[PDB]
Amino acid sequence: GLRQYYLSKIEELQLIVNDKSQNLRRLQAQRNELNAKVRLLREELQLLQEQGSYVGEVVRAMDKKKVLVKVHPEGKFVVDVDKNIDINDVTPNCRVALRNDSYTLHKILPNKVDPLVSLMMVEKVPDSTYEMIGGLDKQI
Amino acid sequence: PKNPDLRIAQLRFLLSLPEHRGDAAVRDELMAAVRDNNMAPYYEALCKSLDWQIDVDLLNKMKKANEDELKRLDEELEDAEKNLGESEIRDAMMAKAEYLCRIGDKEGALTAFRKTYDKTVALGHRLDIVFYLLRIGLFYMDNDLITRNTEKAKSLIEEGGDWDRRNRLKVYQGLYCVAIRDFKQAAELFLDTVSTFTSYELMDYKTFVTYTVYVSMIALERPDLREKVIKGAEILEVLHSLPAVRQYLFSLYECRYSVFFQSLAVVEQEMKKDWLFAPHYRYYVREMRIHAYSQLLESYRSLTLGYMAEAFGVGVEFIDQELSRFIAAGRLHCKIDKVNEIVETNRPDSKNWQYQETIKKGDLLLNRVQKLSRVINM
Amino acid sequence: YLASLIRSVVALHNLINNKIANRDAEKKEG
Amino acid sequence: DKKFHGILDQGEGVLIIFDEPPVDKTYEAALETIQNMSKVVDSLYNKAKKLT
Amino acid sequence: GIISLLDEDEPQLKEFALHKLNAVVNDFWAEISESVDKIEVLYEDEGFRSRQFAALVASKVFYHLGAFEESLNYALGAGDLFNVNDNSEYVETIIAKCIDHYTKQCVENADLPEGEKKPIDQRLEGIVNKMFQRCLDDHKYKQAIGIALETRR
Amino acid sequence: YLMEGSYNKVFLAKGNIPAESYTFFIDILLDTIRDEIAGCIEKAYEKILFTEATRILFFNTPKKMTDYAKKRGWVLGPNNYYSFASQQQKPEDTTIPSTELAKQVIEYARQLEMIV
Amino acid sequence: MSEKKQPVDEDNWDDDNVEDDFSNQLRAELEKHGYKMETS
Amino acid sequence: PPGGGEQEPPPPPAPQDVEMKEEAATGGGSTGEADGKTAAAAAEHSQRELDTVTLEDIKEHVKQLEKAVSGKEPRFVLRALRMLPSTSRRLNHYVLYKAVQGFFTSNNATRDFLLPFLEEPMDTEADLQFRPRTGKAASTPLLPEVEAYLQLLVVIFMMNSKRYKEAQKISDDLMQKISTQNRRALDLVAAKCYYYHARVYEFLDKLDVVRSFLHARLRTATLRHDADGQATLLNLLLRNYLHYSLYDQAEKLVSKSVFPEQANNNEWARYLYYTGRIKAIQLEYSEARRTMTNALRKAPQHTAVGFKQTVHKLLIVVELLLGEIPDRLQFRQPSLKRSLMPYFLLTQAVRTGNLAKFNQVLDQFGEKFQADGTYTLIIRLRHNVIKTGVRMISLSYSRISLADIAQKLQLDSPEDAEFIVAKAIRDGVIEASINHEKGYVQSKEMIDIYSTREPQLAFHQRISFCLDIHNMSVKAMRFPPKSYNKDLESAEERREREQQDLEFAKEM
Amino acid sequence: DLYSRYKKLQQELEFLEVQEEYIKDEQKNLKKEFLHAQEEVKRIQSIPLVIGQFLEAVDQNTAIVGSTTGSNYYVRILSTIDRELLKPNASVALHKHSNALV
Repeated sequence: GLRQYYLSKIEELQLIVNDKSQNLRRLQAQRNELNAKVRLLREELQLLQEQGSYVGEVVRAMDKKKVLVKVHPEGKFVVDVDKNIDINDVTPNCRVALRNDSYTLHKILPNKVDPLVSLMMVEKVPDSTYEMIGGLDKQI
Repeated sequence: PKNPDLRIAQLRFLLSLPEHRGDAAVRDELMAAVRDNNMAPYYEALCKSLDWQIDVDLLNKMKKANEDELKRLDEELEDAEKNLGESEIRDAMMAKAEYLCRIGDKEGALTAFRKTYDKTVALGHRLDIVFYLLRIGLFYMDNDLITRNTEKAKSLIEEGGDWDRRNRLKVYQGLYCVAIRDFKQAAELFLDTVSTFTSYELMDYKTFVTYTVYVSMIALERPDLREKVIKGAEILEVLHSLPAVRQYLFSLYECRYSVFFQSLAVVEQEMKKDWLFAPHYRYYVREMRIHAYSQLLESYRSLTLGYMAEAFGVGVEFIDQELSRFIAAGRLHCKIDKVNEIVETNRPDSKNWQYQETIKKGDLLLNRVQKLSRVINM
Repeated sequence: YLASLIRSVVALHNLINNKIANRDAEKKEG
Repeated sequence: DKKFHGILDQGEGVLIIFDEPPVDKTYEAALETIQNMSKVVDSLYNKAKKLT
Repeated sequence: GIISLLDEDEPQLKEFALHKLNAVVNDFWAEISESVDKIEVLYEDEGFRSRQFAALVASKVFYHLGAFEESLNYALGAGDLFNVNDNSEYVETIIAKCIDHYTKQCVENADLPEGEKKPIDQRLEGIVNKMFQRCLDDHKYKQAIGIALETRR
Repeated sequence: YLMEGSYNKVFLAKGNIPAESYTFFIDILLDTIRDEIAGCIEKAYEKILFTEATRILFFNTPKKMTDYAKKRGWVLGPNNYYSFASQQQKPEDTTIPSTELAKQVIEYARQLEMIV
Repeated sequence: MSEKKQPVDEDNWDDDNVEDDFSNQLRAELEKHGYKMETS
Repeated sequence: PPGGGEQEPPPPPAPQDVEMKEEAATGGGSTGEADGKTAAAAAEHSQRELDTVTLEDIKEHVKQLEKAVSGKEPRFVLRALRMLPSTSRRLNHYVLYKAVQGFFTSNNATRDFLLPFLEEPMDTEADLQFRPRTGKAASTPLLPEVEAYLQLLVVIFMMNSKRYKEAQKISDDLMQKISTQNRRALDLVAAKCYYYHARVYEFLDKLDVVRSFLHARLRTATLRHDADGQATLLNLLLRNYLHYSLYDQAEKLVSKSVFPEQANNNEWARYLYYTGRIKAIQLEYSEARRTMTNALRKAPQHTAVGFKQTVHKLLIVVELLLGEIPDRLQFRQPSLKRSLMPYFLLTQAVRTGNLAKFNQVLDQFGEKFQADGTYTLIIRLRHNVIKTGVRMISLSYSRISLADIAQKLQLDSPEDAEFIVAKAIRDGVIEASINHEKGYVQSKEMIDIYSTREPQLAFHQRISFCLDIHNMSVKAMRFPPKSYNKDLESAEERREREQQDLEFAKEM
Repeated sequence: DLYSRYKKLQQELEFLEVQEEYIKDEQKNLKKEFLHAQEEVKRIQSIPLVIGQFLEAVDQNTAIVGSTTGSNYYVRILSTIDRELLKPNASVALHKHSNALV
């Protein structure tokens, strides 16, 4: 009688295991995202106490992982780089981020602007096409 | 060449659907068909037509000349790319791929047109290519492709004013909005009738005038009719050339109800004959009747039914079965009495009928997101 | 009725934003 | 021509006059939102139905 | 259809009806599933030669319909005709209720045996120790060690 | 025909039986429509004389019109059946919506902020 | 997927509602009025 | 010989290639991952099994010269399939019978030779404890017998193959079904074989044995295991009870298994239809049009002529029993041109108020509705037609004689036109009175339904529903938050360097 | 063994039952504490505040401004600012030491 009596307890219980465990797995991750939001939110008041980062301007690089950087208001500095930045990735005439306490090279911002694009932006020629040419076809 | 091209499809309609009418359409459709290199668009129009057994040399001479134009494109491309202009291959077939658009089917059009779209850096050719796509999508009623190049057109109407490319475009939105049953948008796109022009597709400007009056007489109420179409000199002088239509409009505005049926069966009968109206002539005059019933019947409260036969249009039992089918149709706000022979009306508040359309659209969109909610998550 | 009607469409749009997130994450991540 | 509104009697010539400004502003402004969101769900076909 | 002749008031057509309640108790089992429950009428009646077989087939039809306690009580009062067989897919049904209600009653009887104890219906423990003797005689004692805990005896 | 208001055709069928007697069945049918007409007098009608509703069933002048005229209203009068078409008391209930809607609005608030 | 056993084997709707009220009610009104000018 | 000798040799070459990848990998994972591993987590061999149904539904058509399905059965029946030392040679035995088909002639299974393709479950170390192997590998030759059905000396071969399948089925019904999906996988395999069983062994034979046998198979369901036998064994219970006339409909009311609990959008989907026609024949009181609609909206992208034509018919049959009617032919796919004529022609007359126009439909297509058997429900629509008439005229005319309304409704009798209209008040289709002395029927002007507290109820039906679809769009979308597991604070070494630089600023 | 296969298997149903109630408690507790920390960050705003001008952002939630002292900086944000109130030439608030968006 242990076959048709005792084994029937096992086929029953496992069905409650399989979905209450699943509801648990959903529920604890449902905690976990909110917990990461909480500690991530608390960390910022400590992290925002950090000082800012300078912006600079790479003239050109030289030997032994160093560059030549001149801030607009101040003077040119010979600084090093951080380990996550490549020399060939450092282009001449490019802006950077710069930490202030040791002037370690931080990141690589945008791409500034080509001195010619600024020039034509100043001049503003009235851009044109063939479709606004009135009867000058032999000159074309 | 697509500028006379709409009359062809209109005459395909005129050949096909009026079944008695099958002689002169296959005359003049042939007159334009087996000349000017038309090859593809008439094999199933030939199925609807007779055998026309010896068409074979007629095919071969015209696919022969088509082969001549094709091979001289093929003579054009290599000297075109040899000494290069503005990519003179696609500068050649930006003129002759429209020849291939008329003559060949839509594919040799479309890959050459989406091809040549990337050449002309100014919109002054791009938007004309888009107009060509609008016209062939109108021909094959490419109802999704028109939705593309309408907006893709409109994206190029900003820079510049280009009102010969915007007011011109409003004609296309008007003809599509009258292809579909969108009348209050159709007259609204037919607002101007001034910048509209001696076009290729309505070579009579007055045919456009008939179209905008036929849609406007539904689309707007009396306040507008008693300002806009009655005092427009530019709209007045062209219906001054029309004996029937000038009578047809003024019979409604001047409260001439009995002759309004007489002209109404004329306009509805021609609309029954008409291509690109013929989908909705049965919707048109059933609205015109209940609108005319609204105009006369919303003046009085105690108007009898036996006044309307001699005063309005003959047939008392016709007025009986007509009016009922409309009170029964849930419009035409009155309540007819029978065994004392009087018609009584009411006034409804704008709270129940305004509610009704909201439960229509609410249940419709509930069906919509209900269905998509069934679609996602298996 | 209008406000509750729009709220469901909002949450459904978030569900699409979730599907796109997990699918293009299963084959890419593995 | 709706510059005046009311009714006109034929039995003895009586103009029953009546007016109220109905609530126009609510239901149609709520209604055009619905036909916006219809097009929204039509765009949701173009990022959900074809996509996944 | 044979349920229609339950108004005879002759104590042989009830017996002729319960001739047809054990072999055809799967097709119009669905018919007399909820409609007629006059088992307890003749079962509590002074009419004998029925009340013996009827609580068996009531313990059949009330079983599948969630009335596990109804088939348990008529399983108790059904008689010698009930427990005469253990060669079906039904002894498994009745021991999983009777041993269950037995020992879950016997946890309360493990709390308070003194007073308000069990009115055992003479097989409510009889198949407990009887099926227990089946577990002894079937050579298994890793289970006979177990139910001996489970009975709280 | 019993589904719609076909009555006279039903009492034609009553008798117009082609099959056999069916008498015990058409007498139950003779009744279960007697209370149906006996309810059909109770709609908003005018003064019915002692002939019209007297002859709608199948009687000339027994006291069966006294059985129904004393059973229900439309009482025996001066050639008169009385219309107590009142239908007055039941409207103008705000309080029962002010309880049921007091349930339903809370039921809105439950599945609106309380997480489920 | 989609096994689906066999036990058995706009442009269209506003015209269909015109067919709903107006499936077949006089079709070509052109002469009935002129047949009611002398009767009515 | 050249055309058959060039076109006939690639057929074996193709399909054997794809069949060494569908059910050879299913042979590896369905037996090696469900008989030995869990399959509730990984049951993809069941939808893969659906794929190896849908390939073979449309795969075989011909009587199989070149032995391209008829040579599979000498190949695929020598299967011990016990373990890798006995199946690593079976992988060679998928190649050796290609040399038997191509080099030699195999055994041509043409209506005579299936019995030496059946008696394999005893020899070659074939067993039955691997009923993942013997049920799938029972069905896979049990199918193509009955797939064509080729009604010519294929009913007893089918039948005895179903008897071996019944032996495997008894081993499932009694023999150690615990936690292996031995029962659960063979509820899909049992379920599918109930249909070929039910295509050749229902209408030809006497399904009524499988009624009580089906009470046994359903009887062992819901006790040991509680899914997928709860599903199939109830529609499969239903499909001839509907076809016949058993009382199980109130049985299906008192049934516990009316839920099979998320039955996989096929049995769960059609189940709502099969219980929809229940209350159709037991007098739709608008209760089941929501579950007819639900059965329609739960159906896949297959076709409409399978059953979606039939639910599209009956679904607004019952709405014609109510009185409301939508437009039906508005999606002219593979059915909204073919099967609609008599039916849209019927509801065309129902939307009118005409009495004998309904007869002009019913004589015209009575036999077509008898081809569907809906005729006993079509016959009662005259009540609804006259409700449409009395609602139409009672809405249209205010003060109308009863001596006009029977004449317009062609009722031929004013004397009971008092009585139809009288019931139309007595039920609630119209309110006001009748001057029976005079003859005119007056109707009051009932306006202002807005302040009549009702469209609040029309709201409140839908407010709760839209909150429910919002909340279900919350419940079935919180899955995403997974995989990714670390949200670092900032760092460790950068925290130490921040302590050093802050220590230098403090020293400064 | 066979007997432990049910005792130890209901044992983890008793043991398993607690945790869903537990995370049911944490599900509200992290909300009610998250509101407490939610306001907690804005002490940095306070009073002694200097003014720069927003230029552009590198990425999500880190940007580049120009101080009215004259020099430009690579600065951090504060989280609760609606980013759609920034546009181009925004006048922003900078902390007088940490030099970040306020």
